[PDB]
Amino acid sequence: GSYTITAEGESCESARQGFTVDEYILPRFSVIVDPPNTISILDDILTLNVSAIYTYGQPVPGSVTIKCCREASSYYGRKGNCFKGNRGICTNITGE
Amino acid sequence: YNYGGFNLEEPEPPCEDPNTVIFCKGRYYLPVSSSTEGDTYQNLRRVGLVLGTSSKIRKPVVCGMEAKFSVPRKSSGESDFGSSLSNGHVETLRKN
Amino acid sequence: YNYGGFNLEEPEPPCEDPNTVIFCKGRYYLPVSSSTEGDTYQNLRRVG
Amino acid sequence: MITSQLATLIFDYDALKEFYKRGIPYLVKVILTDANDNPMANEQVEVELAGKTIGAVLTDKEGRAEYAIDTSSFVQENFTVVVSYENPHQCYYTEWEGPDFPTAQHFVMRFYSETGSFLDIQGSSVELNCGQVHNISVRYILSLDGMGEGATTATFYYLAMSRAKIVQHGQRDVHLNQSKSGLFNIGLNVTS
Amino acid sequence: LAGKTIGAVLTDKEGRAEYAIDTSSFVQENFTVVVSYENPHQCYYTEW
Amino acid sequence: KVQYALTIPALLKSGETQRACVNLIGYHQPLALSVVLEHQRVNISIFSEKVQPPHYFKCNKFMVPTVITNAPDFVT
Ligand SMILES: *[C@@H]1O[C@H](CO)[C@@H](O)[C@H](O)[C@H]1NC(C)=O
Ligand SMILES: *[C@@H]1O[C@H](CO)[C@@H](O)[C@H](O)[C@H]1NC(C)=O
Ligand SMILES: *[C@@H]1O[C@H](CO)[C@@H](O)[C@H](O)[C@H]1NC(C)=O
Ligand SMILES: *[C@@H]1O[C@H](CO)[C@@H](O)[C@H](O)[C@H]1NC(C)=O
Ligand SMILES: *[C@@H]1O[C@H](CO)[C@@H](O)[C@H](O)[C@H]1NC(C)=O
Ligand SMILES: *[C@@H]1O[C@H](CO)[C@@H](O)[C@H](O)[C@H]1NC(C)=O
Repeated sequence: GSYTITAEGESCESARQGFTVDEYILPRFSVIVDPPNTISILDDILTLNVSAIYTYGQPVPGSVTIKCCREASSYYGRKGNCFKGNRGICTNITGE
Repeated sequence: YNYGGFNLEEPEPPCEDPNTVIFCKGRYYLPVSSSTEGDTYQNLRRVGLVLGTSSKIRKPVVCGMEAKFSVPRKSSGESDFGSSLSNGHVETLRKN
Repeated sequence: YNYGGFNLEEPEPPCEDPNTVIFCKGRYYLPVSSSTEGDTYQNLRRVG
Repeated sequence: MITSQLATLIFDYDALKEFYKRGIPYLVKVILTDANDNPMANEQVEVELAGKTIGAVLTDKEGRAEYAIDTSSFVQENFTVVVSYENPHQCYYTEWEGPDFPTAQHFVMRFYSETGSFLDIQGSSVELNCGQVHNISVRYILSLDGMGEGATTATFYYLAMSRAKIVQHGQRDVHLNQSKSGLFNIGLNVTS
Repeated sequence: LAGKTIGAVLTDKEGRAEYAIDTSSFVQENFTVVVSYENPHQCYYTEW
Repeated sequence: KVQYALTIPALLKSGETQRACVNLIGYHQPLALSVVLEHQRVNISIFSEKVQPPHYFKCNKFMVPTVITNAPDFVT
């Protein structure tokens, strides 16, 4: 939780301070990815640079698969705009 | 100048009349002044100094074109102070 | 100047605009002029 | 995020003082960056003063384009400057029915001084180190019938307010070698 | 009739739907009637 | 003609040393200058100097008496 320190003195009024103490949980995996966070329309290649590490700094052999897609416009349908776009063209790649 | 409900402000200068025709070199001129301008009295009263100089520093204001505009307060400062200082971004405790 | 239906009058001078704020020494001034004044042009054009 | 406005132009609100002073040039400084916050190479930006393009200024290889509007004989009040990035080869696929090219407008006010004289300080956008005297710059216009004809010497008084204590005050005198304009540097002694 | 749906009438197998607005005690002057095809199952992908 | 300039900040901080700058100019004869912070009862002595040639741009330290509640005061 977040413990709070309070201090009363002859001159000060409240010396408040905060904690952020957390449960000491160590998930055995940690994946590091840095997305570009912004992509322009006239681009053809989206590069992902992914790594993954154990708790104690060890490489992790395994399969890394990425699936990226979206929707098209979702106008609303029926008395709005019945048939619209696609299910979103979803692509998929996998690597080792 | 407003510190603890104390104005400390000297009274406004007398208001001139908007119909006294005055001659310059050419045509016949009436006086006027806009509500919002900038002068030495407003490059002070923002840093917070007090002047007592006799020399003219304050803008002259004509009747019918006073400050009005109720309380023209914009963002006024571009402050970067705050609290919370955290998004979700859970970087869980991952080291001994 | 009107003699036998002939004006002989030079055309009126261009009209300035009533909103051009001009500075003198102190305050801020707009230009204006009365309809009826007296100048050299009406001190002549009466003698002829 | 899939973005559409490839090019963006902004007014860095550190310089670009909001009050303009007659006879002192008004600086316009514009930041030009694209997509994920990167500087641009040589690009032209149009500085429209009221409704007329007058500037046509190129950048300085880091998106720091600086233009000097001449302010002498400006007796307006509002004087809304606008900068646009006009080039019929960009790709600006707008979405929210806005203008069709990057644009930004600043709305300034006019500084008053009855005899006619203006003092401006060219501010600093970087922090100043301790123990190093610094030379913040001041521009000045000092018109006729002001301080008094025949005297080619003017003294500016200098004041620094740290927290609420007036500290490091000074006096700087200048010789009016040229007619009426110039710039003089304060030996500001920044100390802890 | 003016702002209230009163009829809700069905067609007659060839698109000739006929309704009879009752006019007794109308002392209005303009009385703009409007008809709409409301069924939240059809497709109206309008353009303009 | 004599032109003068007082400079002290609008909010003095009780119990800490401050400064006050005065900028007398224009006079020719030697002059007598006094700067006083008129407290409730007591007078302060920021400047009590004889003024000697013109261009008297001088600025001194002065110590504000401690006060427990923010109060308006006058400077003469
Ligand atoms: C990606 O995942 C989808 C899941 O439905 C699958 O159908 C598709 O075949 C995968 N991609 C490849 C290249 O196999
Ligand atoms: C200045 O005056 C004009 C007068 O038409 C007005 O449209 C404008 O909003 C005012 N303010 C600015 C910042 O231009
Ligand atoms: C600031 O620039 C002036 C220009 O002449 C120079 O005299 C002064 O030494 C400079 N101050 C520095 C570099 O700290
Ligand atoms: C700045 O002031 C300090 C304190 O009086 C002094 O020691 C230092 O020499 C000054 N700076 C310069 C460049 O003289
Ligand atoms: C002390 O202050 C009083 C006002 O309280 C005023 O007469 C003058 O400034 C000073 N007088 C003496 C005698 O010090
Ligand atoms: C104040 O100014 C006077 C002027 O005579 C001077 O003698 C004195 O050293 C200055 N400082 C203090 C703390 O009085």
